[PDB]
Amino acid sequence: SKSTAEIRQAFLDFFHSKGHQVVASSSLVPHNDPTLLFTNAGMNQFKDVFLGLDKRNYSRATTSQRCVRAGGKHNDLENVGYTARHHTFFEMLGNFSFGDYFKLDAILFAWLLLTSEKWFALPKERLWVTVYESDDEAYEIWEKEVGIPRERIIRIGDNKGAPYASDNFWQMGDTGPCGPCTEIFYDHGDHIWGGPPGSPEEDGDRYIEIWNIVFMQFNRQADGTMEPLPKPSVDTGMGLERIAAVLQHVNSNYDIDLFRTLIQAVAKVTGATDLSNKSLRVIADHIRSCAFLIADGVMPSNENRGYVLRRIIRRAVRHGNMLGAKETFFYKLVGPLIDVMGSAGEDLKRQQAQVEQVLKTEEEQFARTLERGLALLDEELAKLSGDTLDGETAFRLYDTYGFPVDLTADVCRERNIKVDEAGFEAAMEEQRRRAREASGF
Ligand SMILES: Nc1ncnc2c1ncn2[C@@H]1O[C@H](COS(=O)(=O)NC(=O)[C@@H](N)CO)[C@@H](O)[C@H]1O
Repeated sequence: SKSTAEIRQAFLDFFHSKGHQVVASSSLVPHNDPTLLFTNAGMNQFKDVFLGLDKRNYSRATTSQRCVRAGGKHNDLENVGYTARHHTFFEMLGNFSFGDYFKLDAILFAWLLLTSEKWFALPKERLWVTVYESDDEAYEIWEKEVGIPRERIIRIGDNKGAPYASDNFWQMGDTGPCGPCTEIFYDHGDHIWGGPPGSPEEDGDRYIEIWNIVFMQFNRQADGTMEPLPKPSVDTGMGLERIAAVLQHVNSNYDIDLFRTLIQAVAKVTGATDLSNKSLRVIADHIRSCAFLIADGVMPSNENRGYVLRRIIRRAVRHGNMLGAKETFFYKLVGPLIDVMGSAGEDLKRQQAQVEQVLKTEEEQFARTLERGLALLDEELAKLSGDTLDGETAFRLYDTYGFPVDLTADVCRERNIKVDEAGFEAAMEEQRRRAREASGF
């Protein structure tokens, strides 16, 4: 089968052959978008084009965009290691129409690449589609233009409990370009638990969302109102790792060539032998987001972007501890990562030594309190009555040992114990008040 690198290139070659300008992935860190934490979609760098504020010399484009979804509007951090399909760092394969073509041709391009004998040649019978309930045009296109049997065309409304809150209405953020969308799912088969989209078991890893095609129509305002974009446009995105799994005849993202190699490297540096332990997958995921974020300029800190990076590094180190890592290990995975990323790792390779030192320093710094804090947590859990760790203890781990609350929650979750988040926040607020009282005016 095709390697991840070959699939990435084949996607771009397809759209290039269809007249799309190949554009380089943007950084994970925007210089000119105050509303955006980290790049979470291929469309981010074209935001102003969709808004009609910027015009390029091309009206259609294609990219393989590095994305991190670990905060802000789209955050999958807590899914990592619990599903076969979610990462913090991933590549989104995208095509874009800036007032060029619209619904029918967007859908045809996608179907052609996926199912043509000349291209990916996926079995059509295993593909399902969803449309926004009110999108009668998208429904008709799939039904009559493409020819998907009606039983595999699913209408989804505002299933997230609010107007425009839907798996089939995509929003860049609380503000920004958005619109109704249609998604393509691949059925991995009955050896995996799960039901089709719209079903009670839709959240399973059996029917995987491969490609989202967004019909950009509005700019969302902070108050929740929708202002029409000047020109209806197209924003699509397919997870490289998810389509690689399909094409490589495996079920999990972590079974593709890229992750198999990377997970072997994690086992090597941690001393783990069981290649099925979920901590190996978590660390493999985390090195991707951490290394690339540092390459794109993020430095560990206790505020904003730096704190998200710090949180992910420390969670990765903690997982290494659970695996029994005896020495500093996380920075050792930068080399192996560069080796599996191909051309998509160019920016990381360029700054290898720098990224390695940042990761090494951060792990060494955390090791000053990691084992001691875990010892305290074990002590508190051993005598804990109930299913919830008190907020005072969570705050003590934070304040004394530098444990972000989500790191503590992650450890506790592995033992079916919850964390009293309201209690943690109450403790933080109490300390804030003490700081105000002491500092004065
Ligand atoms: N956390 C994640 N891990 C791995 N793959 C993901 C993750 N989030 C999204 N994807 C993949 O990226 C595709 C596009 O993401 S999307 O949120 O659904 N859609 C968008 O971002 C829109 N901008 C359309 O491009 C998804 O269909 C899925 O295949």
